[PDB]
Amino acid sequence: YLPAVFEEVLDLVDAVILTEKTALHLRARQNFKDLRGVAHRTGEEWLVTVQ
Amino acid sequence: DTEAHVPDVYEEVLGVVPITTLGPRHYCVILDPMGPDGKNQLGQKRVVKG
Repeated sequence: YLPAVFEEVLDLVDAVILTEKTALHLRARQNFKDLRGVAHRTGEEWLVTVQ
Repeated sequence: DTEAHVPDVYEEVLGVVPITTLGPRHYCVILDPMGPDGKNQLGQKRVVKG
């Protein structure tokens, strides 16, 4: 990704590893819609799994 | 699958496991085995013999 004139490049975040053995427990920092299309509030803690 | 696998750039080699073989008079209790889904059924234990 060629950075634009304005994009200050930060660290390269890698995708966490999610096997059925594990689930990522994360807290949303602010309102948004995830990749799956679910509205999340500013601190609602949910789980993302292989499903 | 492959008798000589090259460690891919997308793979990190955790280790190599020797085959665990049960004799004609033997059994082992596998802690945390997968089911058909290929997902680790932890806590369970499956006795395997024969």
